[PDB]
Amino acid sequence: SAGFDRHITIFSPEGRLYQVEYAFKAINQGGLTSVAVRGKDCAVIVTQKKVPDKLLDSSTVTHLFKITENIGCVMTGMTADSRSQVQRARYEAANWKYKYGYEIPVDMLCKRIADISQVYTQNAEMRPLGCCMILIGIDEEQGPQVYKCDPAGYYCGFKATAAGVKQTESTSFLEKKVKKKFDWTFEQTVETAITCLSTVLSIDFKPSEIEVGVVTVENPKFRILTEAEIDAHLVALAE
Amino acid sequence: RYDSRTTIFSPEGRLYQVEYAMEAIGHAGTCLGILANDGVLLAAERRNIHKLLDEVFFSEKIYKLNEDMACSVAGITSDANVLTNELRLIAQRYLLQYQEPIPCEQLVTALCDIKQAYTQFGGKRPFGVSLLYIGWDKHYGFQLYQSDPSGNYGGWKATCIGNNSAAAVSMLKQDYKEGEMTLKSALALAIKVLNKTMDVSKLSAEKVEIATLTRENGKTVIRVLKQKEVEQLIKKHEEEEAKAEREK
Amino acid sequence: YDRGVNTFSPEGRLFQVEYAIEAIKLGSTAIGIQTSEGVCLAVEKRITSPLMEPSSIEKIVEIDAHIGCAMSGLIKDAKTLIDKARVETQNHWFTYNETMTVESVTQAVSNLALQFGEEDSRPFGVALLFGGVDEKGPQLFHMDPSGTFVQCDARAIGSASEGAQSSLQEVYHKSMTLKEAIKSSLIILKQVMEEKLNATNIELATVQPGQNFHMFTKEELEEVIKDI
Amino acid sequence: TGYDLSASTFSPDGRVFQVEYAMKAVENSSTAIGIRCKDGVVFGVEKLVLSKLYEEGSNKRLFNVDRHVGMAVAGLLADARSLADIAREEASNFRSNFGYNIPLKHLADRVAMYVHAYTLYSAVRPFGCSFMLGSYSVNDGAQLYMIDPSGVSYGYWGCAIGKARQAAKTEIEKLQMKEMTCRDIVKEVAKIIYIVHDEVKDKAFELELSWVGELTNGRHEIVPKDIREEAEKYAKESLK
Amino acid sequence: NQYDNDVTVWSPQGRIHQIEYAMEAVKQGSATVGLKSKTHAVLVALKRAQSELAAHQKKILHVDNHIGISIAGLTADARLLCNFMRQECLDSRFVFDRPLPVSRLVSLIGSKTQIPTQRYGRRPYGVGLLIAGYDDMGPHIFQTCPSANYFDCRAMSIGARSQSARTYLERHMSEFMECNLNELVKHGLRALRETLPAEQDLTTKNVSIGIVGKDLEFTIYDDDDVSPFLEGLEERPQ
Amino acid sequence: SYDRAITVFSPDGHLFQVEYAQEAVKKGSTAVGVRGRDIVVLGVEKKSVAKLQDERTVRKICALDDNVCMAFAGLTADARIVINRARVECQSHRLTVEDPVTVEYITRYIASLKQRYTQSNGRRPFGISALIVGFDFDGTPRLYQTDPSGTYHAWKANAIGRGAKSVREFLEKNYTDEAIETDDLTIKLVIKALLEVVQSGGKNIELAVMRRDQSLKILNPEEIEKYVAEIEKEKEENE
Amino acid sequence: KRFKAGDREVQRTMLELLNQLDGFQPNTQVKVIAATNRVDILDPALLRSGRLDRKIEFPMPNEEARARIMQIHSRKMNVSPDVNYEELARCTDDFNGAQCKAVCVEAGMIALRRGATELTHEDYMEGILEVQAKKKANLQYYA
Amino acid sequence: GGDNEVQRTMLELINQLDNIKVLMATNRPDTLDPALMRPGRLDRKIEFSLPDLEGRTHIFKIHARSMSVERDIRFELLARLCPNSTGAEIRSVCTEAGMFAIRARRKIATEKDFLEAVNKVIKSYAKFSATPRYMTYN
Amino acid sequence: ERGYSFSLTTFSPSGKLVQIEYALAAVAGGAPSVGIKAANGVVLATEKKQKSILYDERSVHKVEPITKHIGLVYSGMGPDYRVLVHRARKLAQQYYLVYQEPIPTAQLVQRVASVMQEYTQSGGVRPFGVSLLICGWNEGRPYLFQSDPSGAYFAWKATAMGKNYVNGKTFLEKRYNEDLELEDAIHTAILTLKESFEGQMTEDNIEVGICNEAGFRRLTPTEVKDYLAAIA
Amino acid sequence: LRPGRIDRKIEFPPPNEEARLDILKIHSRKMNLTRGINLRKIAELMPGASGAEVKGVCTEAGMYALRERRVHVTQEDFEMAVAKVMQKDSEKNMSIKKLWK
Repeated sequence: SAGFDRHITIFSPEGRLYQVEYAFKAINQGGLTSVAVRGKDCAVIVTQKKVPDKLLDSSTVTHLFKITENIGCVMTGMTADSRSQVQRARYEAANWKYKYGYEIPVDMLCKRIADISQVYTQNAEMRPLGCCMILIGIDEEQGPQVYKCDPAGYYCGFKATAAGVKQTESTSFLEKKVKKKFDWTFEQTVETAITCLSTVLSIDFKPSEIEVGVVTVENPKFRILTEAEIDAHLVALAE
Repeated sequence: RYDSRTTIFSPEGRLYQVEYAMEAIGHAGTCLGILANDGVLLAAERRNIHKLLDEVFFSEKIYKLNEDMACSVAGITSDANVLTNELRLIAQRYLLQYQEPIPCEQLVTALCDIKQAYTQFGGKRPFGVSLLYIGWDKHYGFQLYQSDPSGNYGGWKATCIGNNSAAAVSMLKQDYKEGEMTLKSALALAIKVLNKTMDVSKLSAEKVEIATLTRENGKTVIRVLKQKEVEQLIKKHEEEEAKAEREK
Repeated sequence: YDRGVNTFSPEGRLFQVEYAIEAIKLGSTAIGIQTSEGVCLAVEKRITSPLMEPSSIEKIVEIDAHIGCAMSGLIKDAKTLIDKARVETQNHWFTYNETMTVESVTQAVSNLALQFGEEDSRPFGVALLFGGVDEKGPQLFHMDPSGTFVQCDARAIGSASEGAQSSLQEVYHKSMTLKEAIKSSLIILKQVMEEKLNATNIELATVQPGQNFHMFTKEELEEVIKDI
Repeated sequence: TGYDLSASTFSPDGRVFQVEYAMKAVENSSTAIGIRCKDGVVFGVEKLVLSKLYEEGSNKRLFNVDRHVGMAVAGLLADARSLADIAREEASNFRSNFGYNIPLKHLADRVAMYVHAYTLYSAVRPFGCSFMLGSYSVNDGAQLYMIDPSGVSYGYWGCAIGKARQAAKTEIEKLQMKEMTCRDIVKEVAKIIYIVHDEVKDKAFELELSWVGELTNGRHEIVPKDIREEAEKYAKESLK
Repeated sequence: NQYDNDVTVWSPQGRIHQIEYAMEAVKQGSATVGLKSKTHAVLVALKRAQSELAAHQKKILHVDNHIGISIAGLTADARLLCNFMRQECLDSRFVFDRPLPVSRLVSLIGSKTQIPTQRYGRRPYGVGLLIAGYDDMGPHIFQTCPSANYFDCRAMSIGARSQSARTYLERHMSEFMECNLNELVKHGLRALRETLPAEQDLTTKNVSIGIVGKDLEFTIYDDDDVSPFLEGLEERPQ
Repeated sequence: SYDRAITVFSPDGHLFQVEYAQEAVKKGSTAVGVRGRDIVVLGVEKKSVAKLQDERTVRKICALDDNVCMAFAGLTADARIVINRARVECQSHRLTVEDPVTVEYITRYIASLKQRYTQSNGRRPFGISALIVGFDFDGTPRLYQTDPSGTYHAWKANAIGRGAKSVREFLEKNYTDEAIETDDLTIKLVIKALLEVVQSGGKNIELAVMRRDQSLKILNPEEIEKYVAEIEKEKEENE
Repeated sequence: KRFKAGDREVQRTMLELLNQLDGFQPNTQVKVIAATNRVDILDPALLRSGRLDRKIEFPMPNEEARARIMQIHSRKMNVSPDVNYEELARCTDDFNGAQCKAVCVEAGMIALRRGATELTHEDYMEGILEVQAKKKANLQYYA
Repeated sequence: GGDNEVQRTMLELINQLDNIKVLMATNRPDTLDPALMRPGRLDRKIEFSLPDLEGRTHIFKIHARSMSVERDIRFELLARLCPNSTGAEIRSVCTEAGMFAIRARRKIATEKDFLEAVNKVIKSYAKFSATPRYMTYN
Repeated sequence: ERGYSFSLTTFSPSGKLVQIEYALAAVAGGAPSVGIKAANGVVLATEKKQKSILYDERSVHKVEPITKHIGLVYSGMGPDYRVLVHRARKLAQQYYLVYQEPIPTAQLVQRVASVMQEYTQSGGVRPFGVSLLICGWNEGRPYLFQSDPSGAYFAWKATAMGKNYVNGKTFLEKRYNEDLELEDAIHTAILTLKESFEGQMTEDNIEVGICNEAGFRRLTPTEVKDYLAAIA
Repeated sequence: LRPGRIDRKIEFPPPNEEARLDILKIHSRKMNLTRGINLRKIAELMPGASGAEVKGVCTEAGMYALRERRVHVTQEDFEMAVAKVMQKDSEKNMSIKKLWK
């Protein structure tokens, strides 16, 4: 099923853009997966921090990036294109705020980002960025929202989502969870994300192996919990 | 093979991409212009006559260019749309610049000049749409003009394009009338040829479109006939056909 | 490796300029000899039909009143390069108020020639012989589609370049006079010509320091060939 | 095959083959190492002299990006020089636009974006060199960054680039670069780079070192000759 | 294979085949030997004549009063690079009013020639330049290979059969520093003669020398002008 | 494989795309042009009437300026464009220089216009070779022939189109000074030149004659018929 | 590979060979080796555990390997002391060992043609040019 | 099939190959086995390219040594009219010159016949390169 | 036709632009959406069936407005639909800024199709692989137009693209009468998606937009649930 | 296809109305046709019916009597059999169908 493929602009006889298809299979090349889950009043993202050496500066290995004070994102895909998407999103958010006078809602953010990625899919100039954006942020009158938006340019709202090598397994487990409705408090949301990544990876999750980002309605600010806080959360998960 | 680009010359000197665009008009619709003094007409055909097609334009195949110019279309829909937009724009540019209507030929020359440019510069597919033109001017009066996707044009008294073009032109030549070509006879001939060039018989009024141009008090009224007059025209042709069977 | 002026062969050659050079062999023989007295320039006409005017075939053209020209190869490319030469030498006269050296005109023509793949087309499929007189004395310059310009005491281009050049090395020597150079060039041309030499089969042109006029040979070709 | 010719095409696996080819072109370069000290960063680069006819200190692989930034390229040297040029242009633009020396994190990010930008068009190619950036500031400590040809850039406490990547990583991990002041980590870098580069292959070689930190007062200039001679002498003493 | 048609593509073994092919263009040109002392920088070039009665091609070009080159490669690329050098030197002399140091010129050439080897639309500059110059930091000899990589060469020879010159230069490498004008020029001539085949010998028409010194500008010696350095040359053993 | 590009030289230095452009003229109708002492007559054969189309929009001989006319061959689509460009150019030259264009100058312009189309990729050559003939030279008649490549040549008489070889070969044997001594004889020369038509019908021959400081005069199909009858009567001598 | 045709005789030979490789167990002194220039056409049944196994991989020599190989096959010939085998390796690419010996042979032959005893570097260069049948022509457009 | 029979014959021949000297000639050397073309069986590969002008005159002289030609023939001129021509086509040109000199009853083949022989052996089957498209070279 | 299907600027020997046909096949493999024109107004319906319960069904809307009187629906590449809706809104606003009257449906569909044609005339840009159904209330008569990547805008009275579109058209011409009203147009539109929608019709799975006298508006889930309980 | 090998190149065009009526009469000679079955009308309902399709129409008209256990075929048995044999496959897509005006 190779197809025409070789040029992103060329439709297959069945009508599928094979080159855009391979961007998704390029997403999971990094060997890491990030899980986002939306609580009743907060959104949390947990990613894989696999430092395969003792010489790497662990401070700069982060897959979490702060685009704006109210919206944060996590990266799953090729690192260079993920950083480029971060840089483009920062410029887009700054332009929105400077042009319309208020901070960008998370939905418009990678509505614009997916719009940029979609032009790259049509015009045969830019190779599509092989990485997914998972965005969290407290927007007023709709509470927390989570948006996963792909290289192909499709964005949607997720009560919870995950992208990576273990994407199907994680989304299946969320399918299992969000259905037996319960009080999705902040601790419950963090617990759900931690259980997601642990169950899909079957890893005890030493505190240096993950990076969790939290955005809550009480303090609408993107925060990355330090090692001690995630250790306490992991302990509370244990009992 | 030498049809990869529209700017490639074959070893025999034939622009293969152009001729591919030319022969593709066989898939276009049937539109014909009959011989006529003091008037001239085009007779188009509606392939897509599905009942779920709401009709809003009544001129899907008939376009008016100037106040005294009308053209049909036969080719790709998008190409026909952009070509007729350029047609109207060029006609209005001439009207603005000279304060005089475009004299038929110079408008067709303008389209053919634009069209051939796509057949010379690379990266642009040749316009695969041929279109008749009717009109009146103070120079030669009523004229019928044949556009051709190669940018080649030509004056004509009776011609057709689209499906069954050869049969239509041969039948128009069979009864070809010079001089004695009154508008009623032209309409009768158009219906008579459309009866055969179209595979579906009985020539349903809703599936047949006639547009006529006549000089009335120096106004050049361009007419598209409604369902009632097309119905009475096909009725006239049917009554005439009944008499033709008396030979047996 | 031979489909563009941007590809290098594994042995390092641009296999497009070579093809342009091969187009010179498809032209007509042009012979030029540089002497102290002056510079001669003999060319085969290779007319195809008697109906064409002999003056229409522009094999020997004039860049200026002080240098002549000889062409071999494409007519269109050569005319394009010639219009550069006349305009360039006129511009040099306009700006510096002096006659351009034949070496400088050849440099400008080559500078145009070094643009087939050196912009931001195809190499000009024509070899050019530039004969004229300057401050340093009479000089003959030859250039090729690659733009490599060099001066030659006596050079032959076009068809029969190898044979005419080989037969010219033996006959030519430094202390040569213009009349003897003309006779020798005509002898070589007649030897390497397919058709019998006559007045209408060739044109001759000579450049001298003292007679920078008469950059052609009109009806006195008959006298020179009749004394062969 | 087929998915490999252009850098704008994704393989059926889902990877840019041209990028990986550029990466596996860097392994065909002489080893260059860099270890960040408590108050600075030190680079040790191996310069394999290809002929005795090259003058001493030729086609050097240590570059000065800015007043405080340093460059330790490894790969094909032409792209290395071009990358040094664009990085210096970016540093100059940042200095002229913001009024202060460009932070190492920001400079590395911008140079990574420039490098990553060449792995997206079929009209360009990924750069064939991998280099380490290093600088020290009293307000930012000491930083070291790898920017690989794909465009990724994260910090390394101690890293190596070239043929002997893993071979130098093994000998770097057995050092406590966290504590030892790099007055002697220059010495240790000479030692480590002398372990790599087996003498049987690659023939002769020449070693260049540069440092950033409190010792050089924020700058990156090459280490003085006197310290370099004793560092090389100490490196040669580890033959057994 | 198939990855040797464009510079933009990378070969599986991590090489760029177009430049490796551009490397081969230098060896097509005739051998040119360049060597510098502590006080002079002289390059000697082997000129070739296309025919017996055609003038030998100019091999040593003039860039500035304190920088000069010898070309080994494509003629068009050589002329373009020489024009770029002349423009850059004129701009520097106009704007800084100082003879631009040769190292900066070589770096600018590397930057300019690195552009074709990364963007499609232009072929690599298939010419090798021996850049000889005298700035305030002493004489220099650079070689700019078509791969946009330049080396600071104490002495170097590129071109056709140029290796026999390189092994001679590396053998007399140590004594090149403490050499006067005539001895250094004679060493260069000896190397160039080493490039020559056994039957051919350096005559006044096939050899060109260009020297730039402490109080001497870069001067072209051709025809009769090479003779003052040609006389006194020891005959090749045979 | 050296013939699918215009800027690619064949191993033997051939522009095969340029050569294939000269195939278009060889497929066009035969056009002959001979220059006389005072009447420069040019004629075209193979009218090929479709018996249903008016011939006004078929015209092939067109006057570029008041004192120059040109008949083409090959495909008409490029012929109309070169017609318009030549007309605009001669008017522009009359504007910038008070002296109107000469035949050689307009021929050079047409040749340069064609050459700039044959010089670069992505632009197909004008597939025509036009016979430039006119009396704008102010005393000396001249006739020229352009080529689709871009080469222009001056002939005492020429022949282009389907039948160029036969008409040219027959024209050499009967083009002499005595033939052109009379204007009527000059036009009769065109008459017998085009008499070697594909079918030699004699009614498909259209000849136009322009004289010194006169206007273009397309022969009506009564003077053309009269001249054909006169030529036949002269040809009746063979009996 | 496998495919009543006339190849049903060598097929029995190959199957008998396969039977004997699997008949004898390891730890005995009957170690076998096999060589082939095309394993693409080899039946994989031959390349199965108990049969040959341990496919040794023979690559085209790299630059240093090419220089070394060209050095070995010139020890019996009076090569000049000043021959840059490394430069020879740089100028010899995509060359197998057989060609890396043929270059030395052709260099010696060309030296004999020139009527010289010791082989200069230029002789080796002409051998490189002649081992691939290329002829070196001094093109005029380089200079 | 029987293809492997000649295949095994070739393999046995290679085995025999690798005082005996072996000669092989082919007009399509790209169809040969790379093992057979390696320089252990064929240590030398001589390329018979199209002769140059000087060699073309030599071939003309060899093939015209027995012909009844007039002693003024410009064989050097005839060589330039046969560009990219093999040594066999020159023999055909020499034969066809005498053919033309036999068609009209002349016992001496003059130079005019040789040009006519060239126009029909070489030019008539080299390419098209016809006059209407050859007015671009001059 | 076999090797010329790649380029969109190269005619096949039969003169078939195969790339446009492939884009249309991509259109035919999208989510089924139906619009029918009633004597009272125009109703458009589509199925926004997410791959999991994990999705926020109210996040992205398929039935979307351009102006106060025009709505859109699509069956195909959603990312391509977003740029299309953006350009359609820009074109409508540009017409409103110049003529000061709201865009008529015919003109808006003509310029949207012209935008579609812009991407099918040169190499390197892909045709908009979505087909758009457009409503309108203007000059007292409802409109329903379909625009395809080929740029050919039709005047559909009632149609349905996407998966099982042939069966959707088969359902029509059976229960579609010209003299219907809007209230039963909703029921017909919901019925049409019922023959293709694989699953229960839950209020966040079928999105309907009525384009009535007051203007086009996307139905809130409560009204959709009311109609869906009425039909079921 | 050159003459001397193929002198006559005889074309077999689809039968006309007066020919299709003939095909309907030779393939229904053994069929027990009723009274009032106008074979010309059925032929008029088959524009361009190949010629084997006429035999297929006759066979299917007989089949429509086989499933009813009869021996006679009525006019409706033929008219409902013409639509079966003479079935057509439409484009089934207006988007493709309106590619050409």
